[PDB]
Amino acid sequence: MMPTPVILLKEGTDSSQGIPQLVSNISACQVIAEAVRTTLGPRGMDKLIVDGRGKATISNDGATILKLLDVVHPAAKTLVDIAKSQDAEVGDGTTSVTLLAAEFLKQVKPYVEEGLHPQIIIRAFRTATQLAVNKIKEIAVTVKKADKVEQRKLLEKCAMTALSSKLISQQKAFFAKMVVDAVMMLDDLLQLKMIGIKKVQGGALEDSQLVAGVAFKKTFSYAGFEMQPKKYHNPKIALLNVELELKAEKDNAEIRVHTVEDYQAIVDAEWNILYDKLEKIHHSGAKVVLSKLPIGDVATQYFADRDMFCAGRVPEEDLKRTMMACGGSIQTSVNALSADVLGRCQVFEETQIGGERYNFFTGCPKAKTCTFILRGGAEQFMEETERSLHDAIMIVRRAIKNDSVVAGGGAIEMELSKYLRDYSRTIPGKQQLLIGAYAKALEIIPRQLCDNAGFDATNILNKLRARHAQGGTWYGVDINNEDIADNFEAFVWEPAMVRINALTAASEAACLIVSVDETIKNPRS
Amino acid sequence: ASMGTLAFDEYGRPFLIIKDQDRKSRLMGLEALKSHIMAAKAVANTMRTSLGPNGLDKMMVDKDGDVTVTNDGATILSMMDVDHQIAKLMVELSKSQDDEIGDGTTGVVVLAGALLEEAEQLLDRGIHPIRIADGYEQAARVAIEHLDKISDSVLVDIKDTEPLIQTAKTTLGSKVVNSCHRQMAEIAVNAVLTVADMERRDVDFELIKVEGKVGGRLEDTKLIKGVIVDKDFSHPQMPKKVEDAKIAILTCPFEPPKPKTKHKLDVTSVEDYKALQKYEKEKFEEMIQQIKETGANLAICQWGFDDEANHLLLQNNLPAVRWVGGPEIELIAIATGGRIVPRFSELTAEKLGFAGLVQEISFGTTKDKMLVIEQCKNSRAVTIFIRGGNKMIIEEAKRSLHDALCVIRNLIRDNRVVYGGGAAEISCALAVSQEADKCPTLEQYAMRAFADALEVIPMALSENSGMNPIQTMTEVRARQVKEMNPALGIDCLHKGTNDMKQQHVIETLIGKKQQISLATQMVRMILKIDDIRKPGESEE
Amino acid sequence: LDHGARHPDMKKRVEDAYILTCNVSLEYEKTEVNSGFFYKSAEEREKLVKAERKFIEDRVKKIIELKRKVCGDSDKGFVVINQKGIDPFSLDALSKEGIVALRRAK
Amino acid sequence: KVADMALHYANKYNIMLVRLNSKWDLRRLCKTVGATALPRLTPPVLEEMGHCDSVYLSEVGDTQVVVFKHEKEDGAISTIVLRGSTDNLMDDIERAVD
Amino acid sequence: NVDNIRVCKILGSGISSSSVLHGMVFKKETEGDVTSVKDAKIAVYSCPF
Ligand SMILES: Nc1ncnc2c1ncn2[C@@H]1O[C@H](COP(=O)(O)OP(=O)(O)O)[C@@H](O)[C@H]1O
Ligand SMILES: Nc1ncnc2c1ncn2[C@@H]1O[C@H](COP(=O)(O)OP(=O)(O)O)[C@@H](O)[C@H]1O
Ligand SMILES: [Mg+2]
Ligand SMILES: [Mg+2]
Repeated sequence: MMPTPVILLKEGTDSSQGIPQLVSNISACQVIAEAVRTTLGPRGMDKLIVDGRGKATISNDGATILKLLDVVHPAAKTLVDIAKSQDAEVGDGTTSVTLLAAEFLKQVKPYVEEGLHPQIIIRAFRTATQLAVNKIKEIAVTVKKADKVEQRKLLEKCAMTALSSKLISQQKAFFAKMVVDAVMMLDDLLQLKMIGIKKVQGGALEDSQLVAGVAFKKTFSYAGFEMQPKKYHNPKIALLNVELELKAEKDNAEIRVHTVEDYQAIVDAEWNILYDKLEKIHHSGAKVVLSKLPIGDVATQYFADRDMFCAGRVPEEDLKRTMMACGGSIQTSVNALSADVLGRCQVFEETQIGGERYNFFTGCPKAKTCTFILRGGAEQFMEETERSLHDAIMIVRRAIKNDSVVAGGGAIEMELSKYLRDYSRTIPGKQQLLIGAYAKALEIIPRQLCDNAGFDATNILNKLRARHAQGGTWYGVDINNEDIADNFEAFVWEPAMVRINALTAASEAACLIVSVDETIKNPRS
Repeated sequence: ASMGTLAFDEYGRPFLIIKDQDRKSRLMGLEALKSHIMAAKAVANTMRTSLGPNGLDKMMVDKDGDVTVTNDGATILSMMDVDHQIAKLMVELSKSQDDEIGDGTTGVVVLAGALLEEAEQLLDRGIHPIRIADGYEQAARVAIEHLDKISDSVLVDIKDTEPLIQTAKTTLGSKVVNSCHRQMAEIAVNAVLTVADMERRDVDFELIKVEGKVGGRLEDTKLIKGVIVDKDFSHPQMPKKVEDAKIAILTCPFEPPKPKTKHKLDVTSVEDYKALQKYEKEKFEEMIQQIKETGANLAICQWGFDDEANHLLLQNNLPAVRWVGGPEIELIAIATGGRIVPRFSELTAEKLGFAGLVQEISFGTTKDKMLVIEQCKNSRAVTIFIRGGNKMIIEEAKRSLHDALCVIRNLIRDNRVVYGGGAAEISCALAVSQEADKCPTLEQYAMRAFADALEVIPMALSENSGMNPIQTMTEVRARQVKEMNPALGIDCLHKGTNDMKQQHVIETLIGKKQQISLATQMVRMILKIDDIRKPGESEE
Repeated sequence: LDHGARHPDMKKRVEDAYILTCNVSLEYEKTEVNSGFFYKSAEEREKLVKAERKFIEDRVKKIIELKRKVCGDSDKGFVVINQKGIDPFSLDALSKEGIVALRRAK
Repeated sequence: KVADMALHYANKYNIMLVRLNSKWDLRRLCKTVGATALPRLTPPVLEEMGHCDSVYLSEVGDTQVVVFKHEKEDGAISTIVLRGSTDNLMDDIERAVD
Repeated sequence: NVDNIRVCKILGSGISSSSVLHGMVFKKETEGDVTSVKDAKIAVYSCPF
């Protein structure tokens, strides 16, 4: 390198080019995949990451772990991005994507080292991915009976499979039934904001409950609140967006009087405005009053005198859930409080839940929303329970969209690898090596399951390969029985779209990583 | 064994993946589990000395030097300045036990430590930690079922409260208030029973006011079926005692009205000034007259008042109290049976609260005056007034009485009880051991480890009382097996008998169930963590 | 000119054009002596809002009347180059009459 | 912005509300729909009223989107919805589209 | 006009799932309760509502 009097780029620019650059990219991808390797399958383990603030997070979810690691390697960030994509589109399988992509790169690393043109590898990946996705769509098992009990069983099995990798796997049947009921209660869009999740410290996991209605925490009651009754057997709920307080009429409103009786009239007029609002609310027939805006102490005492319930500063999401469950409308004005705009629930009650007070709206028959109340011994315990429930909810929603399932435990990927190897045996031979490498890389998931559970991976892989070659589609890893078993009759079911998206994203990430030849880093500003 | 990986590429080019990867750290595999188990063992061994009647307290100092001598496990763990994440998990477990139950905050930590020690031994023998967690969960289910089997029911009726007194006494035995043991237990039981929705519903804790004032003696602590107020009468010449007071609760300051909206009253002539002055005077006179018209004897205000109103109240034989806080206003209204009136125009006779006696109390040579409102007809709110020789025993008595109130609340929620002193733990260990015999071999080790971890509580109790742990626990277990009696425990107080039913050592069943459940779940979560990624920065 | 019409509905090309070079501010302006508005009802507020733009609308209407008097057909057109700003209301009013206007000229 | 009372009375009359924050998007919507951006709350006259075959709220992936959709294969403005697994990949596809 | 073609990037499903829409797509949410119209009559206001 001859030092030119005037340099081309800025001083401090770092450039890496050639085969070593791509080899380093592959190595970094395997480094990232190692950080989430052991969080796979029922015998997976959780990871603990402490940020700069010292607040640790404990998670089994691959996407969460990858997000918490502050990856700065440009090629390694592709794995994090595809994990995020898998989480967004599917919600489950955020670990399999990273393992599959890294395994593809590892399998093609020896061919890169010997100067193979990366376009050939990219073409082979595209062909193999298309064939695998077509095979998944072809062999996926679906039932064209539209039986309600069969659909319930399918969803429960899918939720159990999605849940059988987390700390709540011991209560997986309980939580799966809860999640299936919650997803059924949603009407048509399966909006996540219609499934509230409340975490209350203290209590066993089995103490968690699903309320067919809405529940939210008590919100800074004023004086005179304890004088209000706390149980109603057929209340009508007035959902409001109104500030029931004594206040200025407007921010820019100014009152100019020049006589004492005018002063008294103005004071009485403010009081009469507040009492007019309260009287309209009372004569609307409602017994429970909820407001997004604050409700003052005067209104609280007024409602206490009428044996009514008030709760101000209710969060907007909780008001939306209450409106969906009870069937009213959030009124910003109280001038027309008719019967059609008032919510109605069978029972309203405030109860003690683990050192906190919660308002319960139960008995809603037309409820299109639900609330989870999760109990646990720690903040991170309940957070990870929420993450597991989110995985299950996304799985059940996608299965509602289409009831196509493939047996889990690596059975589907062993079948795909067998099919891809059979295809690759019948091509000229330059693409044969790469497609065979793709098929071999497809074996990572069962191998990782066997490694995490403490098996001998090689023997189980040989048995799986022989079983698939000799006939048998849904034979996967049996963790408890130390052997292999038909994972379809074992009800290890996952939606086909999970594996479809996993393969697509992993292939795209591998192709993008391989397609790069030079990395240039400008000096930081 | 830190920072993760370091290769700098096979070709010598820089290999940077994680930001600040040269300053971070990570622990993997069985080594991280061993470190976590060591941390939990340290925390549990520190906590285990404060278990039982013979348990000792911990003197805790905060950042600013404030000293809190306490025996409450949750409080101790909350005031510890720990840095290990597993220690924080143990603190969270104790706080969760405090929230759900309020009693047994020290048993959960000891049980979790014992469970993790047995898990360490099993891991050294070469078992997957998930298998250990599954065995622990199965044994916990068996133990919970056995606890349900061997429980007993008690009456939660007001006419006969002896079982409630015994349960509160058992709760308070380990605290410093055991000198006034029966008095404290009785006042706690009465407080809980007074403020409670009888039909098995919740016990509302903002209806119990707990205040402590220095001086006097712990025996002077009493239950007031009313409200104690830190305020006093506004005028120095007002009478210090009112009999058969008809309270008038008001939330309007005894001042001329003021509109909330931005307002300007224009004075344009001398006649306007005269009218304004007369209006102010008439406002004061008419508010006093409206208060007096209802026949009230005592007027309680929240926002205070000014000199003219004060002297008019004194002149009209109306004792008054000002600047009473909102919660105290609500408590007074609830106890006296009156309603809260927002302005004098709405004040009527039917909204007046009735108090048999309102008095001002002096506290020695301190200038401090506090107001007693009691002798209400059907007071639905109660207050506990605690005295002591120093503020520290006052705080300890506060938390001990809170424990007793929580225990009686648990009894109200569920009246099934089991007998303490380690009898329940010994019976659960026996049931787990019997179950493990019929169970297949692989998880038999985990179930036996769970039983051994359960046996720590009788061992800790016997060691704290000076007896030999292993000898006493083995003798009690053999006696329990020989004759069917799950009530035999550790004679901590040396009363001559091992039968805790005769000794009246009573525990809430849901408390023990919550202890076992929370310990099992926390131990499972700790066992499932096999990787730590700390920043390792050690910032200033 | 290095600026164009600021309203999307303005014609992009006028064949025969009358050029009106003006230095008159067609945007809203504030009273020099701290005017301030006082009203006691929403209807009064709406009336005051509608009546506060009469000064600008008068000059806009003068321009409109001149255009309608000069070119009664659609063959010709007006281009108004103003050295001062033109608020969106005046731009809309002029565009409704098929007049292209430019503001903030040098 | 949308006032609370305005949102109330719009909900009462079953009127869909969309709040386009950027004026470029407002202009593009006016072009693709055929409406005129009214500077006041006056009711739109017949010519100024915009028309579209279907407007609805939908979720693509995990993003909430509002879709102004024409059934006819024609219009002033057409949009391309690019899916992908990485942001960089979609940026590259967008450059190719450009 | 080049600017009449709009590109909306939504993550998740691979580029093979891309499609063209005769209209516009905004990554936003509705303010009110109505979320679907079949015979839209859009009225556009440049002023606050
Ligand atoms: N009961 C089971 N037996 C065997 N394998 C299972 C079982 N449940 C799940 N698996 C497998 O574990 C793999 C990982 O699933 P999981 O860890 O829950 O989420 P992710 O796919 O994000 O890692 C899946 O591919 C699935 O096939
Ligand atoms: N009089 C007693 N005799 C024997 N054991 C007792 C007695 N009182 C309490 N214990 C035991 O001491 C243990 C610890 O109780 P304590 O220290 O009061 O609260 P915590 O359960 O939070 O440690 C309980 O499990 C109980 O069985
Ligand atoms: Mg999963
Ligand atoms: Mg205790």
